[PDB]
Amino acid sequence: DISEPPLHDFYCSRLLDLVFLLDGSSRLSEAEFEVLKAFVVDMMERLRISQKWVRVAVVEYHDGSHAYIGLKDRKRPSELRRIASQVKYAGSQVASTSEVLKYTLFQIFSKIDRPEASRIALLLMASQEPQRMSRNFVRYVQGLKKKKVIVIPVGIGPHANLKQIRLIEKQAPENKAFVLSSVDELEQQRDEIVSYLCDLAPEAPPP
Amino acid sequence: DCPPDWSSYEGHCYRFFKEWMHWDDAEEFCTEQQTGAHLVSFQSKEEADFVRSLTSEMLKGDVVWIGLSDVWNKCRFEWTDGMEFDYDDYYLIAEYECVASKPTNNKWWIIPCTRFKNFVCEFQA
Amino acid sequence: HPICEVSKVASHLEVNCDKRQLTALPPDLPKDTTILHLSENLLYTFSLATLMPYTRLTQLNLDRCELTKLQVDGTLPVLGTLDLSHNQLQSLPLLGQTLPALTVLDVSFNRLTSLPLGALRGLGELQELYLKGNELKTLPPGLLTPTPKLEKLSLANNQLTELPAGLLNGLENLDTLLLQENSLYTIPKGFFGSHLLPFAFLHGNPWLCNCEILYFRRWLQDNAENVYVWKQGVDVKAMTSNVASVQCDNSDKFPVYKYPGKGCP
Amino acid sequence: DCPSGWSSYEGNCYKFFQQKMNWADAERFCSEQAKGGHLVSIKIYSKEKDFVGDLVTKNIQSSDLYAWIGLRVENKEKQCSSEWSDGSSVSYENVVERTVKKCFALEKDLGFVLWINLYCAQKNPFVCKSPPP
Repeated sequence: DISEPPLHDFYCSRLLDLVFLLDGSSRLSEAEFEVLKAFVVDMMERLRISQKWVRVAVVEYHDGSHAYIGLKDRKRPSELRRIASQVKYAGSQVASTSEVLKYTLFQIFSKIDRPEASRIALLLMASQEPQRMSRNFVRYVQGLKKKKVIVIPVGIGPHANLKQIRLIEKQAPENKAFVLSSVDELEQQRDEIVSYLCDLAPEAPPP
Repeated sequence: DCPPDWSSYEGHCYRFFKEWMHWDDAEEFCTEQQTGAHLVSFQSKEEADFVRSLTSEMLKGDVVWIGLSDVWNKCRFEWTDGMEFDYDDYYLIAEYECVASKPTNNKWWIIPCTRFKNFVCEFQA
Repeated sequence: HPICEVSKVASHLEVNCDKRQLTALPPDLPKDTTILHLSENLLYTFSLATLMPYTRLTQLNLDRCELTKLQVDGTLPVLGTLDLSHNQLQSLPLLGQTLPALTVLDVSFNRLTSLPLGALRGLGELQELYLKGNELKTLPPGLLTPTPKLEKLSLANNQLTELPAGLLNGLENLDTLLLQENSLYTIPKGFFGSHLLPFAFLHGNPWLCNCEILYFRRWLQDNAENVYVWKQGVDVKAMTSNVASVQCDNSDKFPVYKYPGKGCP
Repeated sequence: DCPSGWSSYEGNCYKFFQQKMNWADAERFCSEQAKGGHLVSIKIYSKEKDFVGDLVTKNIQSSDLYAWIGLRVENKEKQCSSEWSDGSSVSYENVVERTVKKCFALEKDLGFVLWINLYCAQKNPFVCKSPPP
């Protein structure tokens, strides 16, 4: 069977749809973008990934949103984790968060067909879109809230949009934030984030 | 006293552009067009009359981007019941709009900055 | 089960039969089947009714099966999702009568030449309609009527040449409209309504920038942040705002939104 | 606590009135409605947002899109940009009256939770808030 065993003692076995949103602006060097992807693979490594447990998704964003992994893709964890590591560096002048959320609100979560499971959009931010693009930012985070989608922003660097990070965290309880200084601090904090994410999801009614 | 394609008035150099873009892009442009320039800034009626001429090339009814931007967030709000708050919690809570002049009758219109329009640039050397 | 794989989780019973080169519906399928995967099989023919013994079937997947005819008789009351993509249907099966709960209809990449009046007549809850990669040239006026709660519409990659002026009429929840890569030359006056299309794909079309393309010129200047570009990539599906993508005389040349309109009133 | 016909939340009396008036006429209406009466004030981050939200949404029931709230632009000008993009201070302005959006109401979409500024002249229903009588 596709199967594949758990790599670590921490193997999140819950009902959850986690969307990885990767900041794709030149605010991160080609080299740091790696550290980041590694973080996502790292995170993935610690989740029981299958349509009937933890469902991953991977979108890298600058002007538009690029999805290398869809929630419904039935593929082997090793594979999804492979695609994960191959997300092409973009480094755009501007990477819009309002956009990736719009994309996340209207595209990734337009249908909440797996209601029994928690929905989380991990928003890894390392830049700050121009104020002329945030006109609908709150509409989205609230809309995503209407859909029971928790938003957990992770700011990386002196360039991260702290204003938006703090608002998201204020929009709802569950919406916690992780402000960091550099892509390095990520694997150092991996466990806290993932333990926080996993614990925000329900257990299987059986087991 | 103004480079070609442009014009002159009261010691200023105005110029109309039929290029389409949102307020922020119009300003940007206007600046890059000639050091020390921004979007037209109507300081007097008779001034709004001359810019009215550099127009002619656009449909009647249309408007052009001008010196004023984000005119609702720059505001100071208040609750009829006195309830105080912290402006920080109010993130872009008002509509993001800019002002545009309509030559036809030179009446200003506060509309969404996002929209793409033409604009006039001015500056003084 | 001797043929298909079953798995119970939450309110759903998922049974996989895909990639099994089945020619007919396997026998003795779990009675409480919630979703059915008959994807990637041989089923050159299938009969809806043959599923009635399954009252709890919300999602049936027949995608990729060389389907030339769909048996629309009998009746499934809890089915909302139907995937008939990647098959060889010559005409759109009238699901109005047997499929009521149906919310998402997918028959993209089939060989549809046109669509009948009352095509969707009977499809009330429907919210997503995908008709990409078919041969359609023009659509039936007042088509999406029975489908007023419609959210996504993909008429992408087809052969459309005209668009029913009042096509998006009465739609108050349309967030995604896909019309990229076709043979359209102009939009009908007031074709977008006073709606608010978050996403609209119009690239890959031969627009004719004359005097009728101004209603579309304005709109393009009024919603430049709603003009998106669709693009696949073996391992990357993207959507990017780019009003400059829409342009009379495709390729990369003169954006419609820039069309001067000289010589026009 | 609260007078018949009003819902209460946090030691306060709230009420949605299906009577379309301009932002101005609504505040006065609220004022004369109860001692300390005013258009509802919403603490940006609190169950109150939701409260006033359900309070309307589950009753305004209509074709209406807005509900007047107590917040309003307090500046006297028509627009709040004191200077032009060139620094020159704004003196001679010529704004089209019905374009000045200086009053705030609750948007229908999403559940009457998000705020928006409109042309105060606009006749929309509203929500009053007042302390327990």
